[PDB]
Formats: sequence, structure tokens, C-alpha cells
Amino acid sequence: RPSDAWPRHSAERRPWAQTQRGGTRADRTLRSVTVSLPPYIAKVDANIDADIAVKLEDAMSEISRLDSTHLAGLSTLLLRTESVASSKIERVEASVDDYARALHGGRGNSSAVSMVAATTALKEMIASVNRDAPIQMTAILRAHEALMREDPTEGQHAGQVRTVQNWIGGSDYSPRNALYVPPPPDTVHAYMDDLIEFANRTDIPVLIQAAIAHAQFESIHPFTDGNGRIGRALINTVLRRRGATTRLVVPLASALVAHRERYFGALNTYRAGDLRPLIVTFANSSRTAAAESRITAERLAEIPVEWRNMVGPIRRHSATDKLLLLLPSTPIVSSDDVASLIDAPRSSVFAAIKRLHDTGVLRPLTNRRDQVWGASLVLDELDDLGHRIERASA
Ligand SMILES: Nc1ccn([C@@H]2O[C@H](COP(=O)(O)OP(=O)(O)O)[C@@H](O)[C@H]2O)c(=O)n1
Repeated sequence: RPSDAWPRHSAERRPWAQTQRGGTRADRTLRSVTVSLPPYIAKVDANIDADIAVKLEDAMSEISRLDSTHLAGLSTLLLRTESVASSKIERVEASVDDYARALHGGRGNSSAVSMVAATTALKEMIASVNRDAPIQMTAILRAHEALMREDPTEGQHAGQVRTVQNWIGGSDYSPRNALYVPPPPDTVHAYMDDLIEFANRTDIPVLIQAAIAHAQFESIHPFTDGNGRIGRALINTVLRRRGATTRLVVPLASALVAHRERYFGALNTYRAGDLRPLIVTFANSSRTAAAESRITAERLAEIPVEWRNMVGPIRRHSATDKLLLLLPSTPIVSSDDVASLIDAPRSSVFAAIKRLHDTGVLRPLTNRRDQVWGASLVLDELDDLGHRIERASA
């Protein structure tokens, strides 16, 4: 097979019947559906073009320099930036403060709860790998469980592969006019094993492996719901499993979210056996995400200096110094949390809070009582990174 060629998907005609009656008549009389059958890739090789190798290489240059930055706050921020962007791809959205409240346990905004869930699902899936530990099917199921646990009427089977026939697009009530039909459920176990073997290889360039592992995951589409968010989480798991990263996540979903149809497009093209758009999308996305994350690392470091110009003189060991010290790792803190977390009298801690509030370091996220506080510059860097990455995707 040529350069950037890949074994293409085949089709097969399966019987299909509506389990839940509704839709139009055409949905109800439909008796047959054409499923796509992805290749088995665990043993496949891919030779790819030079211009693409350079692009992958330039992405890895940035990914490597990002991962070698020695910093408080950075790792958590990047993880959350990726999760927020990955959720935005499935139109699960909320404001910065909605999300900050949800990170602290707030539950009134179900979108922000899901955004926090996708954050857990990525954090736990990456935690499981290259402690010489391979990518395991257990971590994928646990990540899906973490994401879909509190989901309404969708999290009924959180943590289990689908047992029914799904499809993407077309009719709401049948696979009529679907743009893609994943393989039948009785083949998902055979396919995930093949993928998990493929995702554990060490004889492929890391970005190519990540990129094809994602596309293949999306082609299998093993879950009833959530395949975008868990499938994208697998990208950074492969990065971490190969040592391509070690201490931080690459937030490429912020680049993907900026050109969504092109991303979905690379999945269609993968299925037809062309690797070039998938890998170019992955190389450009990773390059932009890592480059801007590096600038975010500088800016995060400039922030404490910014904070204390604002707050004025601070005594070298007061509460105000103790507090100002911890905020970079922990930018979302309640008054009772801070008082707990600082060795100092609980009412001189409550003074440092008021001082940081009055100087503009802290902003209130709750009225409540046990007021929850957010480091504004940290919360706004979270948001500025995402805009800068979307901007730099041309
Ligand atoms: N032509 C397309 C378009 C999207 N997709 C993937 O399907 C993901 C959506 O996941 P999903 O089908 O589980 O829907 P949700 O349950 O996450 O809302 C997208 O984020 C893409 O990765 C695909 O495989 N082929």
C-alpha cells in the first residue's frame, strides 16, 4: 500500500429493527442497515510522506519543550484546558465560573458537572500508563464510567461497552441516512483488543500512533455515548504511555474544536484509507497546542509577581504570604479550606482573604457563608489559552 495509505473500511448488510417505536414511517419500516467494518490494525505499518514527517517532527519539538518546563499550576491548567475543549466539541459548554464552581463540587450546572467529569476521565486514564504500565481496556471503561456516572438517561450503562447498533447522524430514530454506521456490537470486543494491542506498540512515531489510535477508536465507536471525549482522552494517554509527555497534557482539543468539521472530516478520510488529513490535523493541532501552552507556562510564572505588585508589601511569613503562595496550585479555594490549609489563626487567614479580595487577587464564585474564591488571573489564563490556540489554527 502506498504512502499515507491505510487499509480501508469495508461494509456488510445487517438486519435492523426499531426497538423504540417512533420517527416517521420510513424509520419504522426499515429492516436493514449497512455497517462499516474497520480493519484490524494491530499488525499494520504506515509509511508516510516527508512533508508530514517534518510536521509531526515540529509538533514533537514543541511537545518536548513543553514537557521539560520546570511549575506550580501548569499541569492542572493544561489538563483542564483539554477537558473543557474536548467537551466543547460535543457542545457540552459552560462559563469559566460555572466550571470553576463545578470543580469545587458545585452541581447546579449539569453541563459544568459533565465538564468536570471529562476532566476526571482524562486524569484517571493518563494516570494508568507508562509507569511501565500498558494501555489497558480497564482504564478505558473506568474513564467512560467516570464521565457518564452522573449523566441523565445517558449514563444508564456508564462503564460498559454498547450491546446495540449505533450510528452517527441521519435520522434520529433509525440508521437511515446516517453519515457513519459503526460495526455491530458483537464485534466490539474483538476490535478493542486489536486497538489496545496497536496502542501499545513502540515501533511507530508517537503522534501517528496517537492519531490512528483515536481514529480507530472513533471508528469502532464502542460506547453508546461519549466516544469523542474518551476517544480524545486516549490521545494523551498514548503520548504519556510513550514518554512523549511525562508530567503534562497537550491540549490539542482546543485546536480540534476550532476547526471541528475538518477534524470530523479526517475521520471520514481515515475510513476511506487516507492517512494524510488525519495525521496533518494531528501534527498541526499538537504543534499549536504545545507552543501556546509554553507561553502559558511563562505567563503563569509571571502571575505571582503580578499579584504582589497589586497587594503591596507582604510580610515574609504572614497568612497573606502563605495564601498567595498556595493559590497557583490551588486557585479555587473556600474560606474553610484556606483556613484549614494554612498554619495560621483562622481570623488572620480570613484577613488575608479579604486583603486578596480587596486588592483584586481573589474573586468570589459563590454568595453562599463558606464563600468559594478563585484566582482570577489563573482562571483567566485557562480561558486565554483556549482562545490563543483557536486563533493560531489557520
Ligand atoms: N464523521 C464523524 C463525526 C464525529 N465522529 C466522532 O464521534 C464523536 C462523538 O461522540 P458520540 O458519537 O459518542 O456522541 P456523544 O455521546 O459524545 O454526545 C465525535 O466527537 C467524533 O470523534 C466520528 O467518528 N465520525
